[PDB]
Amino acid sequence: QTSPPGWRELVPPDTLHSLPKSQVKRQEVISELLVTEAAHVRMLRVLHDLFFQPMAECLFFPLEELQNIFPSLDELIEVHSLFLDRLMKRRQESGYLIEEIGDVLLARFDGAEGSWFQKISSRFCSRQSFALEQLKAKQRKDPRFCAFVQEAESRPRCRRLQLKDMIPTEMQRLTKYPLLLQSIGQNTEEPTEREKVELAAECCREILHHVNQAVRDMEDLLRLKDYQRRLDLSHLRQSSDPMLSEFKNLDITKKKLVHEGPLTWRVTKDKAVEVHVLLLDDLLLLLQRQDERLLLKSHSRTLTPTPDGKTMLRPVLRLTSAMTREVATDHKAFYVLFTWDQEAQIYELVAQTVSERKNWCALITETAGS
Repeated sequence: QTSPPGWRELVPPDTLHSLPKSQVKRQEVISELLVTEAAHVRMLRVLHDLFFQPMAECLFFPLEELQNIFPSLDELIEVHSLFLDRLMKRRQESGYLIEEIGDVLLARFDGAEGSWFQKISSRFCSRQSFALEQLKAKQRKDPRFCAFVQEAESRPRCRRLQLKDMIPTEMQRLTKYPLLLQSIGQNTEEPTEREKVELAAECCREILHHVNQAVRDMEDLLRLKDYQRRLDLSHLRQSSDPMLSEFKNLDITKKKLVHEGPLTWRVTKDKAVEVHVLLLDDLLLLLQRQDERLLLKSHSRTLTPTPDGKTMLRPVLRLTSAMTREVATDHKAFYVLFTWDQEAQIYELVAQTVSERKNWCALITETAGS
């Protein structure tokens, strides 16, 4: 009733049957734009009003964490909400059919206004996994919270909407914009009006592009905070080994994550160690899962346990000096050779397939020599 009527529902029948096919298609897609945006704002309003802002009062989450689950949603609303008021104005101004939409599209998606929409949008969409993982966990562990969400969901304003389905929506909408603008354009007739829209259609294409990378950017930055938190550096601390003096004091959250994978580390003929490996921008970490913790151990290359003397293999490795080779003896495995001023030692890693060693080798060579 309140959600705006479409177009195809109020256009008078004599107007409809008199227009070019291109033009009814154009009118329809404008209407879809207008309606879906009006549906989008409404939704974001529900998320703020029924979920975010009550949780902030009930403190299920430290506000820091909360604000990180609904990143400046307060402003996401405004950005979308005002863009709609503009759409709504044009429809208002022009009854029957709307010619000219381009200038609205640019007022939201261009230059400065374009950047601001991007920035707010980026904030929200990028923490999407986190918000989901965090919400799902709490709701599955704290029954006060689940009662909270169900009560929230039973509300009249929350009809047709679900908490778990609302969060990814913003990502999806950015995916629709370039589909809809492109479409309006293909069917715009009047020369100069169309060129606007095509370029509105380009801003969105860039925005989607940007925000998609922004996402792999968080999905990765957090993935490291999470290894930083799980890390145990007590072996590196208690080491007199000089190749490990820099790492005492080790903070991988600032660095770039290039690649990661489970591999098997053959430290001897007779000793293999399951490891989770991080190829950072300049380091190669050999992490051993031990319970909830991630562990950095030097291992002896002397297959006798354990009189001693020789230098041990090391879990953290500077890439500067690296070289990779196929392990002849076992097609699935590979050597990484390091060379420092004192010595040269080699590290044997086994992978799950011929195709996945090839991948590590190329990455290590590509990352190292860079």
